[PDB]
Amino acid sequence: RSTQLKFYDGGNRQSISGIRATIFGATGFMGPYIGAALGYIGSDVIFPHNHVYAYDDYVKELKLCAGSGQSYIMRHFNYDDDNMYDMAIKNSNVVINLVGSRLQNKNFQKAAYANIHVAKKIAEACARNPNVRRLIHFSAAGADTKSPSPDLHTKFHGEEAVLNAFPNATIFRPCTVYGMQDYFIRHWIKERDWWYHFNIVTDDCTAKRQPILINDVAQCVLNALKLQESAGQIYELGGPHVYSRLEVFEMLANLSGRPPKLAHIPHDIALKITQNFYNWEFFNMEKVIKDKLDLIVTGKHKTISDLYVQPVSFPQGAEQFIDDVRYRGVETHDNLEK
Amino acid sequence: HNIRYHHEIHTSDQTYHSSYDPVGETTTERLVRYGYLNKDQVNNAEAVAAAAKEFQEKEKRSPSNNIIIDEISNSDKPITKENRESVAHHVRQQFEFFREVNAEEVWSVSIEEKYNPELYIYKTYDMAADDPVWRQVKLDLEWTFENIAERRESLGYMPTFKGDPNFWQ
Amino acid sequence: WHGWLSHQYDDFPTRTGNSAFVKHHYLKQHTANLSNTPLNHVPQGAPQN
Amino acid sequence: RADMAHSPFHKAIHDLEDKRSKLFPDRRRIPGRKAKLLLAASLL
Amino acid sequence: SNKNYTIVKQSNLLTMFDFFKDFINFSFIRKQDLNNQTNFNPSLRSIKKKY
Amino acid sequence: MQNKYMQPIQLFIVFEKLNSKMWISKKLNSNHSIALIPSNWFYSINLFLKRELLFSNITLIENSAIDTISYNLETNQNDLDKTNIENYFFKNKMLVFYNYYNYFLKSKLTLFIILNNLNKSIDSIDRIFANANWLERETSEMYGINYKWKIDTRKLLLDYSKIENPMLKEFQSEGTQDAFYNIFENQVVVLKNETVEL
Amino acid sequence: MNHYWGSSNTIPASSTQNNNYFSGGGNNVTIRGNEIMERLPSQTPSQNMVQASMKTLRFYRKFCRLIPFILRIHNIGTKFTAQQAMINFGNYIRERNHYRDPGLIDHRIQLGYELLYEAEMHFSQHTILMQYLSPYNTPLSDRGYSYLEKVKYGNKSKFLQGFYKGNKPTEF
Amino acid sequence: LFRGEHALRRYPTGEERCIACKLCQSACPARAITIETEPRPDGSRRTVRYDIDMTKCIYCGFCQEACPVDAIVEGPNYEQTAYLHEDLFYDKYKLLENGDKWEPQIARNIEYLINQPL
Amino acid sequence: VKGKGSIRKGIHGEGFGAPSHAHDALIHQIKQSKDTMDYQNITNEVAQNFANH
Amino acid sequence: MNRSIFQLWKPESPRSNVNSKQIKTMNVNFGPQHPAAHGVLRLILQLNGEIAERFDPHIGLLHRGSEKLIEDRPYLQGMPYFDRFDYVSMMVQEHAYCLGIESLLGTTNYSATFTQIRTMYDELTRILNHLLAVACHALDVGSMSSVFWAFEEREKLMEFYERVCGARMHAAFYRPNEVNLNAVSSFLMEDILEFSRNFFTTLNEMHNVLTYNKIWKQRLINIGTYSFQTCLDYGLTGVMARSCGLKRDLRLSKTETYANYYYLNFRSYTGQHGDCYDRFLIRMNEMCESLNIVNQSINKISKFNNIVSINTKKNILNKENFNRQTTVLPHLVLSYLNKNDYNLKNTKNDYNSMEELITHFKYWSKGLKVESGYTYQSVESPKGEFGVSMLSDGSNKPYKCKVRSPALHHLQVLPKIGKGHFLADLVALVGTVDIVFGEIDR
Amino acid sequence: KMRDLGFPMEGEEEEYIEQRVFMREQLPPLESEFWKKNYDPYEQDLFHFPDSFKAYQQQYKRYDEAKKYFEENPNVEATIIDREFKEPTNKKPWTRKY
Ligand SMILES: NC(=O)C1=CN([C@@H]2O[C@H](COP(=O)(O)OP(=O)(O)OC[C@H]3O[C@@H](n4cnc5c(N)ncnc54)[C@H](OP(=O)(O)O)[C@@H]3O)[C@@H](O)[C@H]2O)C=CC1
Ligand code: SF4
Ligand code: SF4
Ligand SMILES: [Zn+2]
Repeated sequence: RSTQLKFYDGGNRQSISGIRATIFGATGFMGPYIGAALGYIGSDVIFPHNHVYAYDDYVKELKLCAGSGQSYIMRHFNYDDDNMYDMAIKNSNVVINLVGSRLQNKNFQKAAYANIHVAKKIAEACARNPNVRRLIHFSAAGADTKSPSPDLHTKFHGEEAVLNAFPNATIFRPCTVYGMQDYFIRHWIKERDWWYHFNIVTDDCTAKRQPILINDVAQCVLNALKLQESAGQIYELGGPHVYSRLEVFEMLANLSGRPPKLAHIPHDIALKITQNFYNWEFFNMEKVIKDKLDLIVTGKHKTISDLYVQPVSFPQGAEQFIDDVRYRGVETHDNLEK
Repeated sequence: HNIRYHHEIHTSDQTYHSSYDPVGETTTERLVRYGYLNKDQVNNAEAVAAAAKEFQEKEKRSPSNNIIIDEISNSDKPITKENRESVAHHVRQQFEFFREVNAEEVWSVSIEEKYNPELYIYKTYDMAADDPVWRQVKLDLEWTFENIAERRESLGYMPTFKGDPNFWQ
Repeated sequence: WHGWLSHQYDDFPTRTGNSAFVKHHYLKQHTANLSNTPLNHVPQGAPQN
Repeated sequence: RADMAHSPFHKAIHDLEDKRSKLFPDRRRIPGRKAKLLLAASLL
Repeated sequence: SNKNYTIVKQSNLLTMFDFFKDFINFSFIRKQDLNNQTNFNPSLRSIKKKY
Repeated sequence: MQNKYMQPIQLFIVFEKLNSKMWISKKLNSNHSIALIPSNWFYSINLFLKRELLFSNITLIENSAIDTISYNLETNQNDLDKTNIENYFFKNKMLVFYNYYNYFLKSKLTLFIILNNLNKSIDSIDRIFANANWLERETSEMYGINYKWKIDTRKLLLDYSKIENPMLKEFQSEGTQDAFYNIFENQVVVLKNETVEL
Repeated sequence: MNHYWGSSNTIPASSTQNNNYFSGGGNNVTIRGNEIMERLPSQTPSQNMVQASMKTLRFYRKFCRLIPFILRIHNIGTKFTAQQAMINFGNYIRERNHYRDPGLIDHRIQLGYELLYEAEMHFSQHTILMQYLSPYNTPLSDRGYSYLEKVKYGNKSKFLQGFYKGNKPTEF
Repeated sequence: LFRGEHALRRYPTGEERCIACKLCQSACPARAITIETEPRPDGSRRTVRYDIDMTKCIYCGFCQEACPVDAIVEGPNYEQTAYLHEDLFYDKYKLLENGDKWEPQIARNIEYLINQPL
Repeated sequence: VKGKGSIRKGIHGEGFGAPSHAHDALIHQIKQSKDTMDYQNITNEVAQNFANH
Repeated sequence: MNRSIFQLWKPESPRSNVNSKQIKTMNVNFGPQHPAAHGVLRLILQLNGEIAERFDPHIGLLHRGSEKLIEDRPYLQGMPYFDRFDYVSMMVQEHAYCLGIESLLGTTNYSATFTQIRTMYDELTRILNHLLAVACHALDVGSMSSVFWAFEEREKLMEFYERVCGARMHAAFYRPNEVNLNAVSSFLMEDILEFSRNFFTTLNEMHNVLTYNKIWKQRLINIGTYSFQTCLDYGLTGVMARSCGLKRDLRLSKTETYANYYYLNFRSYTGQHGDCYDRFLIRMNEMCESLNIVNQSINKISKFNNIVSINTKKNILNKENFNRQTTVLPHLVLSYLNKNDYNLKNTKNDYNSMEELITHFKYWSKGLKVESGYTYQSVESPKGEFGVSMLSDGSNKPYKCKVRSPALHHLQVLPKIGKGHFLADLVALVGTVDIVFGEIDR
Repeated sequence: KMRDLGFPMEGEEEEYIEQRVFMREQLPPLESEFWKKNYDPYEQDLFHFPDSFKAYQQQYKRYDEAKKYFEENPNVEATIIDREFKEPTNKKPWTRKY
């Protein structure tokens, strides 16, 4: 098979890059950014989806990643019929899979369906089509076959399945991604705004994180597409430095001026309550389980430096997303004018 | 079957141009600037006379005439700095033109209107009832409607255009 | 019926008899707006094709 | 003249007294009548 | 008495700077006579040909 | 013709140091007179117009400019004489025209000024006519005219954070930038444009 | 001074006082004024290059004094510091150094003042006005950057770098 | 005379009326019409491409006035609201089926308009 | 000068204050330049106002 | 009644704290998404107790570069752009453009003049514009219902547009030397007379809720008052110029008239106070006079007298002739005088004549050729004097085309008459100036 | 002063106050103002003042130096700044930890 992919990245929205791409799982956080990174140089992007509310902004704004005649949104995707997979990537020479178990989900069967079944179907469809050159599959940095989190276990199994079906696929394992609409800074702000007095912590906050900005993952994807030696490789993507959760709390407090307050609830009570009650975005088992696990670059695979990307530091890159929630204390008279 | 005069022969495309010399320019300056004299031979009667005759024969005007060309008015009385009576003549002509141009408008200017104005005054529920002309207009409209109605009722029918697919063989 | 209902003319279609409208061999039947359905108009080079 | 009396351009020239009476008011407003009436009635 | 504070320097300003040549900054409010706006009678001047 | 007409000749009577070049045409109204005015006398001429009797009752109707650096006759090239006003459109970098109406004399007056300096500098008359503020602002932004002694020099119709003179002949009607929304920044940006051509 | 930059166009310190008692004051240089600008008169004509250069220097000084206020109100302080923005705009001015027509320079100074006023009153968008403060050959500080083309085309000349990367799309 | 949705017509035999004269393309004030022509193997000159950007069109009718064989017309239909921007990129298939669907009403209207001078 | 108190009129100048009084530069700028400010000139008074604020 | 002049105005003195601004002014965006700002007006407004002190009107939010586009097309392709200048009164813009083109060609449109269509439709669009202006001004002031009526009565005029060109707003009807004679029928004029008769009643209906209303008078009287000197300084024309007292009507001017206006008989109205009330009354009276002008034109294309029997003086009405249906024959004058041109136009078209087919091809492929020259032509549009100044180099495209719009001058003078007024007064003033931003920005 | 100017002096006339305070246009400047030689803001000449006071005065040395420089350099080549990518001089945004 041929992994060569020649394209022109020196164009703009109305140019022709030479890339025809299909992106799965673009109704989340990565989707719009990856789609914009591809379609802003003149590519054709297809977004298969089956989203519960079609009027949600998670679907409509996918039309903005490219111009008219370049972006297409395929609705009512089955995710179970082989014919639909073949139809999705029929004229695509690049395929990106962003499908993964959602944070609200706590069911092991649904986690396997998202992380293993759909990825396997995508890889098998890619193998059948002889015009697919590069496939990029998104995984997690802390993915492990013995992880207490079903998401990480199923993501490791999905890595195995994808590499088995399409041995020329590229695996990305981001550490943890922050941005305007993320589950790291936005969740921190919203939890502090709801629990006006504190942020709830269910551990000693000694777990390690390596945050990376969303704008750098898109550049990593573009660089991987430009590099032909990354075809069958696994890359772990993280920021320059490793912080503990307590350090991240303190850094977010200092950048905005909000005094920190971490109310502690024992781990077993939180586990039992999230197990036996309904789960949504701001209350689920996944947060409780992951808060005790390290999601960092382990060094077993290649890193972001092998994609020739220099990530921005967490204090420098996270400052602009908390400008509106800055503490309003004692300020000068000139600060009244905005 | 007559096609020879489908296109207009006379059209309103005429343009008229007037060019004048500076009013403050004297005779000597005009003679020097036009290449009929030089600065050295100034203040000499023979040089001035020769330049004047050369100007009058090469040019169609006297050296004291600043009208290079006048197609707009074909004027024969130049306005010159030396001749002060020409300024008075121009002032008289311009005031006469003011009076005459304002005495020819049929609607814009009317001294009788200035001294005997006619006003429209709102006094009733009907705007038309405050002016006889609008009442006459309404009565004329009703008259036209009644004539149309009686004329059409007299005939008893109404011819109409009906579609025909035989037109599209 | 569109032209009749919009008062463009006073003629209306008839099933049988003398018609005021042409009936050619290549005529297609009127269809409603097919947007937001699987049968919309697709340009020949669009990614949906 | 179409904007002055007895103009030949006007058409409705014959006897239209009944129509003119019907289409237009037949009484003139006189100042103070409503004011005096309403004030006296209100006081009483 | 409170309003009198502004009037203190107005005479010197009006006597030292020309109002129509020096571009003096100022603020003002327009007032309308309510009674004169109630008994006003609507009318217009109709213009016609020279006759 | 069929109406009372008189040239505005007193203007050049008072300004004795100026040449007089006037035109009347049947393509214009019968009361419309066009004159040529030098640039270094424009402010004084407008000062005279605003206050002199039988000129004081005047209003400024229009102002604009002509880029004559690319003016070429396309037909009837052999029907041009030395008296045609278009004969003054050659070799001249810029032209500026003002149009006024006089109520006393019931006349239209157009004045033409030839700008032959590369910086395109001319005195403003918005301190004499209150019309000239917005008109001159639009002319200056459209054609790059540099107006001196102007009340307000800010842009009137063009977009923020941009410097361009779109009404010059060198400018293509599609511009050089396009406005798009940027997902990576959650706000609108401007980019070099690629456009369709018929 | 009946002007937007006049010394009396400052925002009062309190509702009853322009400054503390016994004195007056106000900031009109590093922040915007109290009243809005209603007219911007023409620059006085400059007869030689010295006056034009002085006008350019004074405009640059005003811009440098207004940088921190613009960075704060537009939330663009993480992309670059105040000094970096000053240096980038100075690079712009340096690229405009070859000018030698004083009238053109007066026109440019008028336009610069207009754009600065637009920036300081939220007339323009930050992603639009940042085009004058952005670095010429350096990445922005608020995001990561790619150095792929630096590694592959290490010692190659500019011509070779522009030859390997085309100047037109290759599908058509 | 109402100016609605554009359509391409046929002769009563089923032949295309349009002969690819490109007068309608140059008549368009919005530059919304793009035409490309090749000789059809039987020899007649016909368009291999005839498309109209309906998002560029100003619905002015200059193109139907310019057509000398009454090939391109503006029909009576106005209910052409679309959900995608690409549904308003009209190609030859769309205009031809619009003509084949709206032919009776267009024929009646054009018949009356033709008879008006007569 | 009529209606001007003790202000005197000299040769080439009307005078703006009483004799032996200090001439004000800001008022000179106001009189000479009605609304024209080429640049925001930072005088001692402007710097003092900034420091006071 | 004592003096309150010191309470009215507050000057400024150098370094005087009590004479300076002792408050932070309210700098507000009267931005585009405001009900009273129309579409694209971004007015930076300085308010101090809801008193307008400083104005900064930002325009260009609807600037589409139309003049450059017109310079980039042949003559006929730019004409619809004028439809988008002042999109409340459409055919006046086309009339001005066609007048400019005709002046550059040195000819006149005899077919349009002998059919009276241009004068008639100019008056119809005048009624349209004044209806919209009055209704929107009343809506701004606070009268909510009146807007529903003028819009219904301007739907009939939109139908009248649709019956001659097939469009409701952007007609593109007027042509430099061509008139679609077949588009005009006798059945159309009778419906126009019916509309006029009912428009009298609808205008009276709007009359009796506004004219004598105490609230309306207290909102409009002595608001935005100016004299002829300002009316000259700021280039005010049209209804505003007739309100300032000046007698200026282009239709009634001897040297500046156009399209049958000089040989009709109608009245024009001038105010004596120069305020909003005068403008409102003038607009209503102008609508009535437009009705009168339309009636006069229809009478001029009508056949009243008939043939009577020699004995008994009894009329002999035709039975099968078209003249039996109605008395209006919109081609009687044209066929009477220009019989030769009427015959040629009705017999030869581009389907049976070689010369006509060549003319059609050249006209629709390259356009007509206009001899080089400069022209300026102005028209009394419902919003004031609307002009075109255009220079041609002899090709099929205009070298320069500049549009003189009165709405720009009215918006320019608005700050002069709006300072010192309240915010409600400012909204009413924006209503009184009949400004459209398609004409202002173009 | 107001009565001399022409301001209203009665309650009824105040309704037209604007017509006497705002609607009158300012007189245009004389052309001698445009024909001036220098347009610098006025300041006191500190020739006789001490040296400490002289520091707060217009710097004529800069004017002389600029005149000399522009006399020596009447025509120069336009400066072009290379847009070729390079590593940032300030690496703190990508190297800082806190
Ligand atoms: N963002 C982060 O912090 C990190 C993310 N990742 C992984 O990267 C991938 C992309 O990230 P992100 O966008 O943030 O994640 P999201 O959870 O926000 O998005 C998940 C996507 O998968 C789809 N999906 C979920 N479950 C199913 C299912 N059963 N069948 C079909 N589609 C399904 C969702 O669509 P819908 O629910 O509408 O059907 C959505 O499009 C995910 O796999 C995530 O786990 C890895 C490391 C860090
Ligand atoms: S105008 Fe008519 S004949 Fe010509 S190319 Fe177009 S559709 Fe074809
Ligand atoms: S109606 Fe007018 S704008 Fe539309 S395609 Fe036809 S010519 Fe072009
Ligand atoms: Zn397992």
